[PDB]
Order: sequence, then C-alpha cells, then structure tokens
Amino acid sequence: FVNFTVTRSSLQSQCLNEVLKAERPDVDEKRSDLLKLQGEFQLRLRQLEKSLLQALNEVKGRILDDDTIITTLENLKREAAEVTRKVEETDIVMQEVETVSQQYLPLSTACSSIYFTMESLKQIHFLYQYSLQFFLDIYHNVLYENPNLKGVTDHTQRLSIITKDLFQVAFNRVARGMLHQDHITFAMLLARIKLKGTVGEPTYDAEFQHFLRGNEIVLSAGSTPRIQGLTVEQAEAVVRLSCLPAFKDLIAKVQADEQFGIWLDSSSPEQTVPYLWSEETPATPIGQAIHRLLLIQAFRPDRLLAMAHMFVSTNLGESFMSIMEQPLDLTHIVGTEVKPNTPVLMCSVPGYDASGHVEDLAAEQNTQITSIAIGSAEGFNQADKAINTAVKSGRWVMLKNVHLAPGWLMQLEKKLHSLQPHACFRLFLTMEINPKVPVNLLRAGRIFVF
Amino acid sequence: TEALYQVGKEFTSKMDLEKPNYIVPDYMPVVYDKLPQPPSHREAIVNSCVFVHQTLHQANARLAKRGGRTMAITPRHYLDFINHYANLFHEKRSELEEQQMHLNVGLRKIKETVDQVEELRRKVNRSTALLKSLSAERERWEKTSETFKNQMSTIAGDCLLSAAFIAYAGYFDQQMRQNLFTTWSHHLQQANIQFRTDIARTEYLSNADERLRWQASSLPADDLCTENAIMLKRFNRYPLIIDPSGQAT
Repeated sequence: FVNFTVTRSSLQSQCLNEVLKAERPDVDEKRSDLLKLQGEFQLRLRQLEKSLLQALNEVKGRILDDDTIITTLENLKREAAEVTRKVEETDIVMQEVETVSQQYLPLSTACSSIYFTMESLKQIHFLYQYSLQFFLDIYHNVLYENPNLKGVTDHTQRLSIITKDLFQVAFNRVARGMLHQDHITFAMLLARIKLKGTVGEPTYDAEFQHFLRGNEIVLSAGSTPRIQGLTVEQAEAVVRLSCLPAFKDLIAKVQADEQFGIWLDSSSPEQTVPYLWSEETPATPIGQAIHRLLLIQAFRPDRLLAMAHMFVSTNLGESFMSIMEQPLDLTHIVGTEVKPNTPVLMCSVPGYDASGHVEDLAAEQNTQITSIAIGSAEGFNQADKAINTAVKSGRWVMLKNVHLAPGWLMQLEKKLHSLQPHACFRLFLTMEINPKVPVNLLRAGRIFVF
Repeated sequence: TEALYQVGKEFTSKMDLEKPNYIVPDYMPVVYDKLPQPPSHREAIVNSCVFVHQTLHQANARLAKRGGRTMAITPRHYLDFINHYANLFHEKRSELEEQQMHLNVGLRKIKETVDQVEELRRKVNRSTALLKSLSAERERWEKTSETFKNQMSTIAGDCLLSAAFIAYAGYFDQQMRQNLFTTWSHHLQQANIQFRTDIARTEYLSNADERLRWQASSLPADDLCTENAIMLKRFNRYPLIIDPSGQAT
C-alpha cells in the first residue's frame, strides 16, 4: 500500500518546509547540508578522491610541475576539512534546527486547521468546494507577494505579520464566494483556530463546549422564575449556565443586581454587559469576551450575532471583516492571483443577475468580452468555438446562465483541465446557485457569491 | 509470536548478523520462549522483527479503535519485511565492502607514487609539499578506514528500520509513520542494537540521481511523496497507489 493522501500532519510538514525554505533560507540550507552529510557529502568526497587517483596515475608522480597534483590534493584537503567541520557540528546544527522548527510550528498547525476547516465546509453548503491547490495558492500569496513583508526583516515580527496576513487572506479569499449568514460562522471558526494558536491563553474548552451544546443539557427539574424580570425560559438558561463553574452564582448575582433589568431591556446590551462571571484572576480580553458571549447566550439571544462580531473583533483583530463591507473589487482578483486555468464561477442567488458586474469590469479594464448564452444548442457550439479561438488570442469569453446544462459544464471542466496557450485569457461562468452544477467545476474554479 | 520468531530466525540465518562485542541489555522481552536468557545479537534482531510485526498489529488495532479505517496485517507482510531486510542488508554491506577495497587499492597506488617520489628525489622544494600532502592524505585515508569500520557495526539496525518502513509503513499517514518508526527505534535502543541515530530514511534509501529523476518526472517534494517514491522503486509486492489526485499516476 502506497498512500499519497494528504492529511493534517502532511500539510503541517509541507507548510513547515515551505516556511523554513522562505523565511529562514540559511536554516533550510543547514537542513540540506545535514541530509547530504549522511548522503552526498561522503559521496562527492569519494568522487574527488577518485579524481585525485586518476590525476596521480596521469602525472606519474611528476616533480618538475608539482602544482598539477598539489592543487587537487589541497582541494581534497579543503573538502575533507569542510566535511570534518560539518560532522563535528552535527549536534549544534541539529539542535538549532529544532529550535527554529519549534518556532515555526504553530503556523503549520494553524495552516492545517484552516485548510481542513475549509475543506470540511462542504457540510454547510454545496457551493463551498475548495481544492488543496486553492489553499496552497493562498499560502504562496501570503509568503512571497505580501505587502506587509516588504520591509520587516527581524524574523520575529515577520512571523506575527505572516500569521495575521494568513488569517486575513484566507478569510478574504473564502468569504467572497460564501453566503453572508455564514461569514460570522467562518469568523468564529478562524477565531477559535487562532485562540488555539495563541500562547498564554487557556483553551476554554469547557466554555466553548457549553456555548455549543451544554445549554441543551437536561435541567427541567429546577426551573424557577427567579426575579419577575427574568422569564422562565431565561431562568432555565440561567440554570444551564449555572451548571458552568464560572457562572455558578448567577442567581444570587442577579438577585443582588438592581440594574440588571434595564440592561435586559437595552437596545444593544452587547455593547455594555454587566460583570457576572466570578473569577479571581482578571481574565484577558479573550476570556472576558467569551464569558460575555455565554452571558449573551443566556440573556437576550437576539444580540448573539452582535456579540459574536464583537468576539471576532477582539480575537482576530478589529475590522477583520471590514473587507467584506467594502464593495467587491474584482479587477485585482481577475487581473492577478487567478490562473487562466481557473474559471471565475459567477454564483448568484436566484432572482439576481451578475453579468453586469463583469461587463463593468471589462469596461474599467477596456477589454473585449465574447458574451454567449448557453440555452440553445447553437449556444453550446458557439461557446466551444469562442473558447477555441480565445485561447489562441486571450479574449475574455463570458458564458451566462450555464447551470441549465450540467453535462456541458462537466465537458468544460475536462477541457479546462487542459492547459491554455494564452495567459491573459479569462473565462467567466454566470450561473445560479443550483445543487446540480458540477462539483468538479466548483472545486476547479473561483466561486463568487452575489 | 513463536512462529514468527522461528521463521524470522530461519530466514535471517543466512545473513551475517553476529557481533561478539554486543552487550546484553535488560528487559526487552517480546518472545516468551527466547532460546537463551541472555540473547545473542541475531536472536535480538529476530526478536526486534517479531516486535515490529506485533506493534504493526497493535497500531492497526488502535487505529481501528480511534476512527476505524484499518487494513488487516497478514504473514505475507512479515515475509515481505524479512525479504526487504535481507536484500537491503546485502546491498548496503556489499557497497561498504566495495568502497573499503577501493580505498585499499588507492592506498597501495599512493604508496607506489611515494616510491616514485622517493626515487625522483635521489626538486626538493616541491618534494616537501608532496611529502606533507602525502602525510595529510595518509591520516585522512586511515580515518576513512576506521569510519568504514564503524559504519559496518551499525549496518544492521538501520537496515532493519529502513526495511520495516519500506514494507510495513504503507497506507499510514505521516504522523503514524513517524510514530511507528520511533517505536521501532525505541525498541532497538532498549535491545542495545547499534543503529544510526536519528537516521533520515529518504537519504539512506535513495540517491541524489534517483531523487533528481523523480522530481523531473513530476513528483512533489514533500517528504511523504519522497518516501512513497522510495517504496515505489524498492518494491517486492506490486504497488497499490491510493492517490486522491493523479499526481502519482
């Protein structure tokens, strides 16, 4: 059995190799020297010794012009000395290697977590198809073509900048083809991934597990109205959070509190939540925010989305989602970072049109468009002809409403698997969100939601 | 376990796995009918082989427990492991002995060149350089001889681990492969068997030109891919590729 399947640890190792090759090329060169020390080093030492041997049997021990054999002998001496220094330094070079690799390990773990969450996004919606190549493109973009890495060279601030830019670029490249109501869910996923990543912060696994399922435990025996301002269902929520050790004394706390009622009736109470969780140590912003999130899950679950946005802002940095609020700027997305192999799959909720967006994009970038409707059979014929004649020149062929004929889109996927002669060639597929569109096409193309 | 021990001993009898200076450690009991109470080197090696099979079974059972997705292990796997161990040990030992004899031949040739220089003296300025470079090369080739004498001792455990990785370590992801390799390494350490410490499997089982051709033939540079390529090249049972992509094909 010879397995080529990608997995958590495989992605961790690949990401670690990439980051070591890019950020610390000297350390990676030491890796290469170490690996050739067991292998190629003694090999070319032997080859150079053999070369000295035919030099010896060639010069026949000449003495009049000795430098012919002296140069080779001194080269062998230098090579042997270098090998000797490297072998004597194996322990130190290796230990410094594990030091650097341990420095760059959380990045790889986070990368594996993010990629596999993105791949598991199939459960949320059928339109969330992502290939491995997509994530590797994200990583190649965040390593080389990172505007925030142009200046910094301390190798210690660069790591934090890389982490932040990685999270931001992943979110920006995913949410552009993802439903609006799923943005907050993906934000919580990324925030929890970074919360696992960050140092000095408890996992809060009990609090997360409560926030997810622990509110659904059976505690019907014990439901009391508490104060009249607290409803019976909110009282039951109080009981379930009192099961949590941090919020054990909520009942006594809400009895003592007299301003709790007006907060319960506030317009946006998530902006200012009273301090209820009892903890000796003053929790960091993240712990305070998650305790506040649980409290909001208890009282006023309507502001749950607002408090989730607040939590994501406090964890993943403020204005993390601000890119989504800004109107989509597809000129940069199409001009660069999209290979002509990948077709731009234009996905729109039924009852909406998106062809005007690519039309105005072409107007901005003064580029010809061969717009074709796929309804008729002659539509298929002319679409194929336009694709054939466009790769020869680079015309941005834009099909529309292609969800009607899934089989032809299977054929188009198979065709676009073949390489395109022209780089400037672009392809756009305007189509509705139907569960019949090819999954292979969705995975092989950039999905945009409108 | 006794059947595996007997067949392993019978198949490894042909191999020269006898080291008189080997020191018997404590503990490391796997086969419960070990022929001597203090085992010999060959018996320790066969015990390590049967431990490799047993721990493959244990890891398979644990993988089944924690998520399923388990392939059963058959005695054919043990026989393939033994054949890989035999062939790999033979290859490595043969290469080492050929390099040693080439070193000896070169030493005699350099001695003849020394004779030539001695006769030619009987210019002196170049002669002094020749003699000092001669002495330097002399100690260099001597230490090459002694380091061959040290590589010879560790040719057993390293080859055993490498063969086990070639045969047993398949269908297993990187984490499980590393866990199995470190388990075998710990067992060999407890058995006081001298294997190359922190040995890198890929370089020990592949040459520069092989990796170059693999990379030129559309192979990813990931360590998992290189290990899979090594398994592809050194195959006894015909390979089966589980590739979600078409890269391996």
